Amino acid sequence: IPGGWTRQDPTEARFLELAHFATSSQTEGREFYDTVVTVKEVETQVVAGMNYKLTIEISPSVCKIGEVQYSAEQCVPKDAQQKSTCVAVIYHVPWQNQKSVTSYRCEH
Ligand SMILES: [Cl-]
Repeated sequence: IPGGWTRQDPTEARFLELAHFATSSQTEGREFYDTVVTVKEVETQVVAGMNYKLTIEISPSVCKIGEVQYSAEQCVPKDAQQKSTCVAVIYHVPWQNQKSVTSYRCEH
């Protein structure tokens, strides 16, 4: 098993699922949840578990934080033309059912 990053097909559903998980989770200093517009790039790394590195475009959603629960389906972009590019790293330990956001960094 190599230690490096392996580039994936970014259009896979599981990666969109993970992108929403990471984005829905960024709630500091906002009135609204941000949401995912697009998954541009994906890289995985085998550690004691799996690292997912997602390059995504995000946009503010219609869902107000603390007013509703986040869902991909409900929380569409206010305006999907207003995009920001971020890199999210998710650490997954499948046998403990744990996902954490290692880092979430927006170029903008
Ligand atoms: Cl690394």
